[PDB]
This record gives sequence, structure tokens and C-alpha cells, in this order.
Amino acid sequence: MNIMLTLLTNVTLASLLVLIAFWLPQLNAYSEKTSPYECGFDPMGSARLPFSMKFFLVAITFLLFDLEIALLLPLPWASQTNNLKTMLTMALFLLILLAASLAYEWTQKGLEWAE
Amino acid sequence: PGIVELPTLEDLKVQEVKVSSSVLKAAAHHYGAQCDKPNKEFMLCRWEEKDPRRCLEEGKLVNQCALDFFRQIKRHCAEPFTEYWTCIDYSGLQLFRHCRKQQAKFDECVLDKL
Amino acid sequence: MTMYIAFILSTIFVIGFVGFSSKPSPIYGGLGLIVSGGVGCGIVLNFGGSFLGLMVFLIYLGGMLVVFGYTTAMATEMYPEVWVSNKTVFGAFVSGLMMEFCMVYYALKEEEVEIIFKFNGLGDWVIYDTGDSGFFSEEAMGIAALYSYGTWLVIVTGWSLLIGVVVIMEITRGN
Amino acid sequence: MWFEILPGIAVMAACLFIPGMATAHIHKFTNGGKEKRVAHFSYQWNLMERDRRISGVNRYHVTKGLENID
Amino acid sequence: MNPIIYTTLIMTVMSGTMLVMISSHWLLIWIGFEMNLLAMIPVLMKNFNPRATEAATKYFLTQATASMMLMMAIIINLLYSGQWTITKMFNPVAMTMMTMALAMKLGLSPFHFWVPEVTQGISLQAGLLLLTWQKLAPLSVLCQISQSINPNLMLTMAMLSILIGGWGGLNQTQLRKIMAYSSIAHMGWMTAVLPYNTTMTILNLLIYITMTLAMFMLLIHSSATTTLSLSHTWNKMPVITSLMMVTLLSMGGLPPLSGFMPKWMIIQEMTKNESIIMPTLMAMTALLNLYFYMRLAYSSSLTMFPSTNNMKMKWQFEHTKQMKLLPTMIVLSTLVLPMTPALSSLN
Amino acid sequence: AGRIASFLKNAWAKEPVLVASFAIGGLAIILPSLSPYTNYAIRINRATPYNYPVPLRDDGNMPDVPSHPQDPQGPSLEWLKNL
Amino acid sequence: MFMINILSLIIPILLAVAFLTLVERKVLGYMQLRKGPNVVGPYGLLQPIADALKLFTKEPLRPATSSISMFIIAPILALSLALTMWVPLPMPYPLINMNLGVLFMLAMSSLAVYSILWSGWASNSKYALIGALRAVAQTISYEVTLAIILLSVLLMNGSYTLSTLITTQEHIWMIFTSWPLAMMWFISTLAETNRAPFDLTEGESELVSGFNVEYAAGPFAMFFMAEYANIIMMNAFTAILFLGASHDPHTPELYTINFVLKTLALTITFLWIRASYPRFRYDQLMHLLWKSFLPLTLALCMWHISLPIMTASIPPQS
Amino acid sequence: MPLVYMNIIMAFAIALAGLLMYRSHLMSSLLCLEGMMLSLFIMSTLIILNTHFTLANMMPIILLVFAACEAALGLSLLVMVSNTYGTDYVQNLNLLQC
Amino acid sequence: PFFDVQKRLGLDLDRWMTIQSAEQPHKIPGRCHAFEKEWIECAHGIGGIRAEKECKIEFDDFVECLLRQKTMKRLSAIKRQRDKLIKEGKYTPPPHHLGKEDPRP
Ligand SMILES: CCCCCCCCCCCCCCCCC[C@@H](O)O[C@H](CO[C@H](O)CCCCCCCCCCCCCCC)COP(=O)(O)OCC[N+](C)(C)C
Ligand SMILES: CCCCCCCCCCCCCCCCC[C@@H](O)O[C@H](CO[C@H](O)CCCCCCCCCCCCCCC)COP(=O)(O)OCC[N+](C)(C)C
Ligand SMILES: CCCCCCCC/C=C\CCCCCCCC(=O)O[C@H](COC(=O)CCCCCCC/C=C/CCCCCCCC)COP(=O)(O)OCCN
Repeated sequence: MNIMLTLLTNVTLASLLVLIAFWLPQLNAYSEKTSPYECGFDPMGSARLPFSMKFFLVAITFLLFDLEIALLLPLPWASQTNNLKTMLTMALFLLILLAASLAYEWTQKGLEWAE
Repeated sequence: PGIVELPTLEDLKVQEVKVSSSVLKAAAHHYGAQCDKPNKEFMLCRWEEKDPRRCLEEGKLVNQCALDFFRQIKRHCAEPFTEYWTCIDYSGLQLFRHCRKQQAKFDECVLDKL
Repeated sequence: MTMYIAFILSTIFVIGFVGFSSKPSPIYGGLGLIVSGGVGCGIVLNFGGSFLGLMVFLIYLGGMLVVFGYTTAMATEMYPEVWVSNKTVFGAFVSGLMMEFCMVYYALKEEEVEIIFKFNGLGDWVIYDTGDSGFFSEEAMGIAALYSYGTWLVIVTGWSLLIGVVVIMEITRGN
Repeated sequence: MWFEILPGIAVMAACLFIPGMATAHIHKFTNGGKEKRVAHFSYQWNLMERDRRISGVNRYHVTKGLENID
Repeated sequence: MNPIIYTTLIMTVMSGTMLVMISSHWLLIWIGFEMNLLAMIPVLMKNFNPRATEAATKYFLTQATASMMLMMAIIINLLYSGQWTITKMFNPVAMTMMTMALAMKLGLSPFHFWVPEVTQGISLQAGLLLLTWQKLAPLSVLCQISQSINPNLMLTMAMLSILIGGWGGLNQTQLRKIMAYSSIAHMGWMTAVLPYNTTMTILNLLIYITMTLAMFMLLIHSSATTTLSLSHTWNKMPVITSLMMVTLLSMGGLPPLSGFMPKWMIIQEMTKNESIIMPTLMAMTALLNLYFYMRLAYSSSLTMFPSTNNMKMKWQFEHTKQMKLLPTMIVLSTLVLPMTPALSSLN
Repeated sequence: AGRIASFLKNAWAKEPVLVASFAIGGLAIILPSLSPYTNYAIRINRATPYNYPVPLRDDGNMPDVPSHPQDPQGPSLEWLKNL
Repeated sequence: MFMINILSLIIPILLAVAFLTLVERKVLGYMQLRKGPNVVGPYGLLQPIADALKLFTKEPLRPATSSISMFIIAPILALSLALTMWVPLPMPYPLINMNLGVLFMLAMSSLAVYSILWSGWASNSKYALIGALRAVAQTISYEVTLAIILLSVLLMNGSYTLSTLITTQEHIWMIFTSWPLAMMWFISTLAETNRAPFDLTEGESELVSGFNVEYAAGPFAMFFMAEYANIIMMNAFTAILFLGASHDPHTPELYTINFVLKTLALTITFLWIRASYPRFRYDQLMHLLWKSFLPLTLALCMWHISLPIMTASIPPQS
Repeated sequence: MPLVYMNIIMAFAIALAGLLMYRSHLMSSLLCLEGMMLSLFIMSTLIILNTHFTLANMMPIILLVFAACEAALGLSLLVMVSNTYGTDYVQNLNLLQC
Repeated sequence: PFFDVQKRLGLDLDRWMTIQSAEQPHKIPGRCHAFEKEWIECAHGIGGIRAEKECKIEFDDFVECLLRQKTMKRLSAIKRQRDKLIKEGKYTPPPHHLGKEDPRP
């Protein structure tokens, strides 16, 4: 209940700042002023053209390594179990495979950007 | 499928314990030391019957024993106990460790009087 | 009855699903999926699943950032489409909105078996349990049980993650 | 100076003092002056609800001692 | 691909299938399917080309949709009963989702469209794997939940699979598409008897797998993927063509060959349940599969097609790599009819 | 002997980060199996009373079960006080 | 009365950001043998007010090629999330007491990047697109290492509750137990707030203005306020996480003062770092995070899982 | 049932229809797959929380992990398709027929 | 199809997670623990075909606990009658059902 009110207040303040910024000052908009900026000149092509990503392989690995965090964040609660040997074995086992997955992609030139 | 039987409102009446959570927490250790037998009997009834309607008299005995315990505390020294539970009540987590002097004084009072 | 907050959150969930299912430009699709993830996090929070809702929000934020990067890399067009820039996308969006409206109306104003079974509404508060005990969160205990009860699950999950890394590297090799 | 940077730092420190002090003062003002109760678990919430019920004025922070057991 | 990586991926596919086999929990079966698909996708792309990429993409889309439907059905079943065990689903809607999901995984009609294209787009080894090993897990799941299936939907899908397999195979000149349509028809035959006797399904699975393994190995040995390319094998390896012709006759279900026994047992088992019309239609439709098998046998072994001059150079070279199990698979695909009563060991 | 010594010298010269990471990981893997306090951690986890201790119905044949919390029978946490 | 507390939180934060701009200008001036703003008011105390009034009385412009809805939404999201990041911080009492405050801050921080991404894309300009892609790269670089560092540090706390960190550090600062993790966390927060030497998204020398190049006037000012508020919030979070101030339940103002001085010192440390170093290349940042920070982070995660078990020092409150 | 259950089920149905109906971009369909997974996560979490089945609180996490595996697989395939054709359109994938 | 390696080796790979009445951490019970316990013990060892018929009562109780359809129907009927009675003024709610009750611990 309180968090919804806080979020509403923050969003309302930001929107009101936008409204003040957009309705208080004098506006003189013409085509030259609103045109796209490339430091002195008209752009050759469109900004919506395909923009190559040279780190595309690391981007896919980030997806798999981000879910490693989901499996590891309950660890503080897992340390309170009675069978500490089993939990420690499985926690260490999970990180070892994460370390081995990083080592595999490193040694097979997966961390280097496309040329 | 059958009619559910319920106790009448008269049978559910008891002399209620109207002290706050801070007072209960301050007294809890000695309360569990002194009123162990009726509480344990009530819990045994509770986990054996698996029905709240079958352990009403045990609950009333629990209330009576708690009232007797608090009456003894009030009769013998209410001032150290009041200081202790006020100190406990100030804390937002009601932590024991922040009140050791008041807890001590209450402890010597109960140990010497009772 | 009581403030129907979860009803509004689930309606916004369905609205975002319609938004990214009408399939505008993947930028707006990812925006709709982010909105859906946030409102689903709120829904799960309203039933006591703080960890699960927050975790799914975090995971989908990371996934949608990767998806935005990939959309700019390989899924662009000269004029990216919005929900009102195309007859097909707008028609799909309106059809989804009105289908959800019809389902909701027929659900709360009378009792009908839509596809599986029927329901009257009454809000979510009715089906609760009013259980009163504990110095812990049962969700947290159940999730932490993965490292003591779910050894088999941890093994298969770790193997699948390592194999997934190997698989993406095998696929993106080329030649 | 180098000590002319200090007035801005002091103003920023005064601004940063306000949130925590105001939060503490508001908690005390709205919780009987005794450090607003923390309910991280259901047992603490049960204690708070029982405290509200037995207060007689529908306020959990109104504490009844041994004077309420006749 | 590094040979170690290929071995790891094949072992991961097999381990996912075995996880589906040995699990009592629906989540573990879903996990097995996910692991199987994850390790399977690279194997289709081992020889890189746009056709292999397209086949892998279509396969991934189809199997991911089937997995989503699978999980949704599992969740419905959990909702209407707090059960995770795979014994018998408690909701008809969840069971319909489960059936549609497993049929899409198997490639039953009208979810058959992906099978011929994916089979054509990959190599012969990947085709062998896809058409033999990938059927075990969904069929095992269907066997475990047999008492819950709706006979009408299952039998409709089976009859459609048989009809569409025959009709599609009638029109093919590429050998991989012929094998894919044959696989669709055989899957229809297998799923026709599942609501009545799972032992018959297992027997049909074993015989179909044996025949398909023998046929794919014979196609690898004579490295041909089209009808006209296989037409040249007589001028280099007549024994291979003769064995191919006999195996094709066995696949058509002609007595006294092995391929006849599963159809015979399925027909008699269905007649035990007062089902007469549908087995009759099933055999009359498998006549089409026999027809295009006979066309392939005409073009491959029973007549001699013209050859090229460069075959003389091939005459001087033997096969460097030999397949160890090809001889056994041919014998089991042809000469096992007298050993029929051994099917009691399958139950 | 000398081959591994030269390999470790080269690794320390070129990749001290990886050397430190492997050393810390190996220590974290092996040290817990040799520690005498792991059992103390297990016992501390076991000694935390999360739920209510349900009493047993006395039948006259439980000499090792207390009839009151302050009775000498039952587990003792004296080891924890001095730890 | 709760809205009073919300305002007493948000408004002083905005004032602190406004004067942090002046503190930055003066500190970087004095490290560069000059003075910085000292004319607009005594010691330049009126400079932030003049800057804000000039910015909000200037004309905002919509680019002709821009996508209007996302263009307007992005600064709103940035400023609102920057304000929202402060509600679970215990100073020593939080406005919103959460069981999982750290992970909530993680999720909100992860969501904050989309303001930069969407502003860069909706500007429909090449430099803004380059800035947005650099932001994607930066998040991919730092996210996993930052989260695992939080996990390893909080393993000694016993929960994800921010107020428990005060109790955990009643006798000693957590830094004396996890200083390598503290250094890596400090660098990760430098990268997370797009601050030098990791100020890649704006990239002023290389990309002119980067993601916010199209923005002018009031909308531009909100991006600036969001960035500076995020800097202050991150430094305050670091102070709570690694420098535990002693809290007296009967005198919380002492804790508040100690907290404020520590977070001011950390903010000045950021300012010093900006004044001291050149800029990374944005592939070098990812190589640093994935080849040096990630292995040590994994090893120290293993070590911090094993250590409480080895020494029988597991914290309470499952 | 609660009406939230119907809302989540219709979210799943809408995402499934969105996947089954294809526009030009391959990426849009991957988003529909992710949406189906999100709806499955929400529904399973609600069912598990309502019935207080403690041990399956970890099951949605496994669901999320295999969702990430699926998304990585789809993105890799999209990379290869776009490298082949310079575009992620589905109509370019027509070399193989029935 | 189903090779029961777990039963042959006594491994318990995933059987700990199949049912709601099976050894939850900290002995936290399921909301329908007793109904499922009764239904499982009714149907044990008699086969699936008989379990459906001779144990339909226990399964019906378990499903009612799970989804609470009949309870919601009864509550809806009671509240509809209550609203109908108030709208004509024949019935008045008691003070303890209007927010003026005397609370008890
Ligand atoms: C810091 C956070 C808190 C902020 C609190 C203040 C929030 C302010 C929000 C922004 C509003 C203030 C902006 C400046 C004043 C408003 C002026 C403008 O926005 O309104 C005009 C509204 O004009 C309307 O188009 C027509 C006027 C008549 C409208 C009739 C509505 C009903 C009136 C009925 C008359 C009888 C009385 C009814 C009211 C009681 C349109 O202005 P326009 O010229 O485009 O813009 C140029 C701006 N300049 C000139 C100041 C530079
Ligand atoms: C027959 C051939 C065997 C070898 C090949 C098999 C291939 C599969 C991989 C391994 C088989 C899985 C068997 C392990 C099942 C886990 C359950 C069993 O081991 O007991 C656990 C014992 O824990 C053990 O430590 C299991 C961990 C050992 C496995 C980790 C490394 C081995 C995996 C290697 C293959 C995985 C992929 C490749 C990685 C290199 C838990 O017992 P405990 O906690 O007391 O009590 C639980 C009951 N409670 C909850 C009420 C308290
Ligand atoms: C048993 C512990 C296991 C668990 C703990 C480890 C957890 C995290 C650590 C593992 C993370 C993965 C690291 C993967 C290593 C990749 C190696 C590699 O290929 O990098 C080489 C460089 O690294 C090498 O030199 C190859 C290996 C060298 C040895 C590395 C450490 C091996 C073990 C050393 C210490 C052993 C244990 C400590 C004992 C200390 C002695 C008392 C290439 O460098 P580039 O960045 O590409 O160059 C670009 C600019 N030229």
C-alpha cells in the first residue's frame, strides 16, 4: 500500500516536471531546428538501419549466466539447513560448472569480439 | 453432508489476558518455567485431537494459570517488571539484549521473593 | 470485493500480453513484455511471493535488454511499426482487447464455463488460509530446500546450463 | 582556497541529514514515541494485531501492563 | 565440430531421453525434453549450410511450441489436483493439451508438416537419429498415460497420419522425404493401437526402428539422397541394391517378412476390441506406402538404369569405413517373422 | 617438481588474477573437509527451535524424557555457551 | 503523515543533487589549479538555482524523426526510478521496511537502464543509438559480477534485509572481512552509474553527447538529476554495505550523521576518480569484468560460502 | 476459480496465438515464446503459493532456467539466419518444402 | 517406457517432490495435508481402476479443499440472500458484523 503511493508520487512528480518544462517556456519550432543532428550536416542514411553487434556471443552467454544468479541467491537461507555437507557440496558443484563454462568460452575464443 | 457443531458463545467465555506483547515477552521465560504443566497438557490435547472444539477446558486452564502467574508478579514486585517491559517495549524488534540491567533486577526480585 | 487490486494487475498483464502478441516492432514488443513482467511481479507479491516475483522481474529485465540489443542488431526496418501504424497490428490489438473485455464481462456478470470451468469472482481474498505462525517465510524455506532436497534438480540444471553454453558456441560457429 | 569548497559540502550534508532524522521523528510521533514496530514475519504481525485488539482504542502501540489484570 | 563435443552432445540427447524414461515427476520429464532439444539442435547443424540452418530453426520452433503446451497441461493438471506424478491426468482439458503436445513432438498429422522438411534439410546421420531416437520419449510418455487418452482424438490423428504419410510419400523423388513420410505413416500405425495395448506399440516401435536403421545405413553406404543417384548403385554395389530391395519389401508389410508382423498383431488386437472398420482402412491405406516402396525398388534393383563413365574409377576403391551393425539390422528387418510369440517378453 | 615450478612462475608473472582465483577456489573446496568446527555449525543449525516442541504422552517407560524444561534430561546447550 | 515522510525524503535528495553539481565543479576546479563557480552567490552557492531556472525556462524541442512517446517516457522513468531507489535505505530506519531490500534495489537498477536505451533509440539519431548500444554492452559487462558480489558479501549478513547490516557491523566494518570484494564492488558501482572511467554512454569526447544528445532543457535536466541521485544512492548503499555505523536506538541522529559523512566521502572519492583517470574503451571494460573480476568473484563466492561453515559462524535468521 | 487464474490462462492463450500467427520478423515469435513462459511461471507460482506446497517453490526457478536456455537457443538460430540472409524474416526460410 | 530405476535401486531421485504430504522442510504442512493423506491411504495398493470408484469420496473432499468451489457457492448464496433481505429492510446486520464489535485476544 505504501509502496504504491511512493511509486505514484515519484511518477507524478516526474510527469509534472515534464509538463512544466514543456508548457512554461516559449517555443519556436521550425524544420531546421528539429532536424536530426550529425554535427554539421544531413545524415547520409537512416538511424534505423541495422547496427552490427560485435559482442553478440557474449550477449547470449549473459542470458545463461544471469540465471546462475537466480539459482545462487537463496544461498543465505540454504546455509541454515542441518545437512550442511550436502548443501555445501551442491553449492560448490554449481559454481564449479559456472567456472568451467566461462573457461570453455574463454579458451575457444568466445570472449573476443567479432572483427 | 452433515451439520457442523459449534460451541455456544457462553462456553467460549474466559477471563482474558489483556497484557500487551511486550509484557508477555518480558515475562515469557519465567512464565514457561512456572506454567509449564497446563500449557504442555493443552498442546498435547491440541496435536492429539486435531480439533479446537475438543480442548476448550485445557485452554481455560492455561488462561487461569497465566492469570495466576501475572497476579503473583503484580503482588510481589510490579515496579522492576514495569521498568523491564517498558525497556523491552521501546524497541521496534523487542530485543532482549538491549535490556539486561532491568532484566537482571527483575530476575533478582523474582528469585528472592518467589 | 476488496479493492480488486490483483484483478487490475492481471488485466494489465493480459493487456501487455496482447501488446506484444499483436507483434509490433520488437522494441515495443519488449516494452510490453517488460510491463507484463512488472505487473506479474506485483501479482505474485500480492500473494506472498516476494522472491519469485522479484526474481522473474530481474530475469526478464536482463533478457529484454539482450533482446533490445539483438533487435537493433538484426531486427530493424526503415520504419519500425507501432500498434497504430498498421492495419493488421491494430486489428490484432483491438481484437485481443475486446476478447479480454468479453471474457471479463461474461465472467463477473454471470457464471459460465469459458473453456475449462466456471467461476463467479468474489475477489482473491476468499481462497486464503489465515495461517498464523512462524519466524520464516515458507517461500524462502521451500526455495532454499533446493540445495538439500533437490540435489537431482541442481545436477540436471547445471548440466543443462553448461551444455547450453557449448550449444550456443557450436551453433554460432558458422563455416 | 581549498576550504571554499566546504560551504557546498556543508549544504549537501544538511540536505542529506533531513531524510533519516525526519523518518525517525515521524516513526516516533506515529507509534507512541517508541520506535515503530518491525514485522518481518507472521508471528510479529500476529503480536501487532493482538496488541491492536486488546488496546481498546484500535492502536497497537497503546500498551496495557499489569494494571489491566485487576 | 570437435569429436569430443559431438560425443558429449549425443550423450546429452540420450541422457535427456533416459531422463524422460525414468522419471516419476512431470517436471523431470519436461526437463528431459528440454535437455534433449537443447542437445539435439546442434546435431542437425553439424554440416553447416542454409538448408541445415532452416531445418534446425523449424525444428526448434515446433518443439518449443510443443514444450510450452506440455508445461501448460502439466500446470492445469496440478491446478485441478495437487499431483506431480505421471499416473493418469485428472483433467480432460489438460489431457487434450498433453495429447496435442505429444503428437506435435512425434510429428503426427496434422502436425506433420515439419518432419519432411527437417528430414530433407539435414544429413543422413542426423536423419537417422531424428527418425529413430527422437520417437522414444514422447511414445513412452503416451504409454504411461494410455488409460487417460481420449480414443477419438488419438485414433483420428493416427488415421490422418497414415493417410497423409501415404499420399505425401507418393509424390517424392528425394529419399529423405520418402523416409519422413514413411515415418509419419508408421507413427500413425503405432498410435492407432496405443489406447488398446501398449505392448503392440512397443513391438511396432522396435520393428520400425530396426527397419529404419537398416534403410538409413544402406543409404549412407551408397551415398545417395535422390532416386536417380541411388539408380547408379547397381553398377557399383549390386549386393547393396538387392538388400535394399528386400528391406523395402519388408517395410511394405508383405509376408513373410518382418514388417508384416506389427500390422498383423495390431489388426488382431484391434479386432479383439470390436474394431473392424478402422484396421481395414489402415491396411488399405498402407497399400500406398507399399506402392512407393515398390517404385523405389523398380528404380533401384529390379531394373538397371544407365550409368556414367566415371564409375569405372569408383570400381577400383573399397569402402574405407564399415558399419558394424548393418548386417544384423538387415536380418532382423527381414527374417524374424517365425519368432513372433517372443512379444510376450515385451509386457 | 621443476616443470610445475616454472609453470607457476610463468602464471604468476602473466596471470596473477587467475592464480589467485584458482588458489582461493581450491582452498574453499578442500579446507571445509578438514575443519573440526563444521560439526559445530551443523549442531548450531540443529539447535535452533524454529517450531514448537510437541510434548509426548507419558506412558511410564521414558526415563530419558524430561517432565519439565528445567529437569536434567534432554539435550543441553552448555557447549554453545562456551563456544 | 506518510506522504510527509515521502516528501521529506525526496525533496532534500533533489537539493543534495543540485548542490552536488556545484561540489563537483569546485572540487574538479581545485584539482585543476582553478577555483570553479564562486561568483553566482557567495562561494557559488546560488549556481545550482541559476542552472535549474535557466534549464527549465529554455525551449524543449521534439526531433522530427523521434518517436514521441518513448522520447517523453524515458526521462520520466529515469527520474522516478532514481527517486524510488532511496525508499528502502535504513538511515537508520527505512521509509519502506522490506524483507528483500537488496534484491529489490537490484531489480530497480536493472530496470533503470531502459531509460537510457529507450531515449537513445527514440532520439532516432546515430550518436544516441551508439550510446544506447554502449549501455547494453556496459550492463552485459557488470551485471553478473555485481550480483554475485552482493551475494558473497551478504552471506555474512544472514538475509537480504538492509537494516540487518547495522546489526552485522555492530563491532567491526564488513570491509575488514571482504575488502577484495569491496574493491570489485566499488569498481562495479563506478561502471553501473556510467561514471568515469566508465562514462561510455555519454562519451562526450567520442560521441559528443551520446544517448542524451537530442535532449534539451527540462528533459535534459531530469536525466542529469537522475544520474547524480543514482551516484549518491549508490555511495550510500556502499556505505551501508561495507562501513557499518554504530546505531544507538535512543539516539538515531548519531547514526544519521555518521552515515552522511561516509556517503559524502564516497561521493568525493568518485569525484576524485573522475578528476584522475582517462576513459576506458567499452570493449576493454567488458574484458576487465569478464576476465579479471568474474574469476575472482566466483572464487570469493566459493570462499564466502565455505568460510561460515568452516568456522561455525553462520548468521541467524533463516 | 479466482478470476486471476482466468486472466493468466488467457494471457497464455494470447501468447500462444501470437506465436502461431506469424508476421515478417522471427524475433517477434521468440518474444511470444518468452511471454508463454512468463504466463506459465505466474500461473504455477500462484498455484503453489495458494496450496502452500513448500517444496515446489523451487520449480518455477527451474522453469526460468530452461526458459533462458530456450531463449539462448532461439537467439543463436536467429543470428545464423540473419547472417545467411541479412534479415530475420520467416519467408526467407522456404528452401525446404513438403 | 517407464523403467523404474528408482524403485530398483531405492534412490528417491524425484519422489520427495511428488505429493504435498511428504516431508516438507521444517515440517511445514500443506493446506490440504489431511485430505490428501486420507485419499492416498484409501487408494494405496488397490490399483487405479478401483481407486477411482471405492475412493471417490476422499478425492472429492481433497478437490473441495484444493479449489473450494462448494464453499464459495454457499457463501455467494448466503450473501445474495443477505443483500436481498437488506434491500427490502427485513433484515439488519448485527453490530459485530458492521465494525462495532468487542474485540478479543
Ligand atoms: C515543481 C512541481 C510543482 C509545479 C506546480 C505548477 C505546475 C504547473 C504545470 C504547468 C502549467 C503552467 C505553465 C504556464 C502557465 C500555463 C499557460 C499555458 O500552459 O496555458 C495556456 C492555455 O490556453 C488555452 O489554450 C486557452 C485558454 C482558455 C482555456 C479555457 C479553459 C476553461 C476556461 C474557462 C474560463 C472561465 C474560468 C474557468 C477556470 C475557473 C496555453 O499556453 P500557450 O500559449 O499554448 O503556451 C505558451 C506558454 N507561455 C505563453 C507561457 C510561454
Ligand atoms: C550407476 C552409474 C552411476 C554414475 C553415472 C550416473 C549418471 C548421473 C549423474 C550422477 C547420478 C545421480 C545420483 C545422485 C542423486 C542425489 C541424491 C543422493 O545422492 O543423496 C544425496 C546425497 O548427496 C550427495 O552429495 C549427492 C551429490 C553428489 C553428486 C555431485 C557430483 C556428481 C555429478 C556428476 C555428473 C553430473 C554432470 C557432470 C558434472 C561433472 C542427498 O542425500 P541427503 O542429503 O543425505 O538426505 C536427503 C533427505 N533429506 C533432504 C530429508 C535430508
Ligand atoms: C580447483 C579450483 C577450481 C575452482 C576455483 C576457480 C574459480 C574461478 C576461477 C576459474 C575461472 C575460469 C578461468 C579460465 C582460465 C582461462 C585461461 C586462458 O586461456 O587465458 C589465457 C591466459 O592464461 C594462461 O596463461 C593460460 C593458463 C595459465 C595458468 C592459469 C592458472 C592455472 C593455475 C595456477 C595456480 C594453481 C593453483 C594455485 C596454487 C599456487 C601455488 C602455491 C589467454 O589469455 P588472453 O586473455 O586471451 O590474452 C589476451 C592478451 N594476450
